[PDB]
Amino acid sequence: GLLPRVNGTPPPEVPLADIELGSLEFWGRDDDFRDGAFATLRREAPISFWPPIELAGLTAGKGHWALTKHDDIHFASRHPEIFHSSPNIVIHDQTPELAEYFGSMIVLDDPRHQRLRSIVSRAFTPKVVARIEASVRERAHRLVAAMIENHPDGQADLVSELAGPLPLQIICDMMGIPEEDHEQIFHWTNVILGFGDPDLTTDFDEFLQVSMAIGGYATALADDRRVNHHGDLTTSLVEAEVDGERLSSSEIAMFFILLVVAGNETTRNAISHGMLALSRYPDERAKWWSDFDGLAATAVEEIVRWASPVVYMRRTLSQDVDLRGTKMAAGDKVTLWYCSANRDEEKFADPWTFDVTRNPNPQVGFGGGGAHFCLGANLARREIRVVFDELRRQMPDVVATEEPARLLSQFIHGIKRLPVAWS
Ligand code: HEM
Ligand SMILES: CC(=O)OC/C=C(\C)CC/C=C(\C)CCC=C(C)C
Ligand SMILES: [N+]
Repeated sequence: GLLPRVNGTPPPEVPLADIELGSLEFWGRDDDFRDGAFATLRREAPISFWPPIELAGLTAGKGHWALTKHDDIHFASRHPEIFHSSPNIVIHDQTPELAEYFGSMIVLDDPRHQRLRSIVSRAFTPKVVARIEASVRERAHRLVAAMIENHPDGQADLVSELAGPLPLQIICDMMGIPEEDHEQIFHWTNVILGFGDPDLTTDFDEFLQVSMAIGGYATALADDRRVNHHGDLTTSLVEAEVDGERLSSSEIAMFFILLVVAGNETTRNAISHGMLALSRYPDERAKWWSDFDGLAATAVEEIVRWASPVVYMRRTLSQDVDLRGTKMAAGDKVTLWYCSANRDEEKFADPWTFDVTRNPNPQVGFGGGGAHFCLGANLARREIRVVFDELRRQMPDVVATEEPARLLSQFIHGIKRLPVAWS
């Protein structure tokens, strides 16, 4: 990066009185402050109740109980009957009438959840998976090679040229989406991901129109595969069946919309954060680059722990709960701070060390476990592995050259711009 930081440096002590999770100012602070704040919560107030971020002039919603300890987050995850994912998994849903439209299975509880997830899982047939794995390698290889051909100067923004496009190109390939439609899908996806960001001034009207357009695209794509079988995920989604239940084109479209967010910005930020850490801790980059295949599993897992691309997921209590002697009421919101669990001193030795050999690594960046456990976790690990493999092969000395431009977000640990250079 630019800022010298010794591997293993703990975050500053942040006094409890200085932590305001309900403050947009809090989420704009650097990671050192945020990590130190969650370190304080874990030690002094591991379960605590916060108001949601108020966007002045817009409805804010009711507050939430922050779970900051790995054990609590794991417990909440493994009890979806108490900690519901319906109505939604963000602190405050700005379009609650569209919660299932954008959320597909992630906003569902059982039995609806298990039915949808089972049928979707069935669609990942060996032939479809093999195509996905080939796509991961091909797209990573192509995007890194193109970075080189597009930048004779040896510098680029990792996010725009690689971390951003790779996950979405992979989702497009698995849905069987023609190369010519990539620009449209990219534009729609970026408007959706960009909505609400201070700098991307997209209005709600454009956001809705884009949201319906990409849904209509996906329904049309699904409908085409009902007549024209192909070896893509879309066809296997239309053909998959569990206990006689099949997916409508509308349900497939909502799952696609989930993927272009949940399968996309997450992996993007894992990659960018992994690049930043491998840049800040060059001994870890040397270790991995010296034994790439042998260390890939622990290196990737450590990148996910380190990045925690999903900062939190929200649950809603169906029943009163008591735990760490803290009474939480039925109907209360609960938030699972993976960013905090992934630094929990009770679970990880040397939590502040980015260690590509880390083992064990019970990181919950894909969630605490249980029913909603990241459907694409293995795909994400593969994308991470392969993209760093292609960087190792084509530009082994690539390094971040500047601190990243951070996404202002409570939900996504986002990097907007990560300058890199290579020789
Ligand atoms: C580094 C990248 C990723 C991270 C950190 C991440 C994280 C997560 C998290 C935290 C959840 C909620 C887990 C829970 O509530 O217990 C989730 C769900 C999900 N993810 Fe991922 N994810 C990533 C990549 C992907 C990819 C590549 C896919 C592509 C298939 C994907 C598909 C999904 C789906 C479909 C769900 C909802 C599963 C359900 O509700 O049952 N994810 N992800
Ligand atoms: C702004 C936007 O993204 O679309 C509207 C979505 C809303 C208002 C709810 C947001 C929740 C999701 C999109 C599920 C995403 C899951 C992961 C990233 C892991
Ligand atoms: N604030």
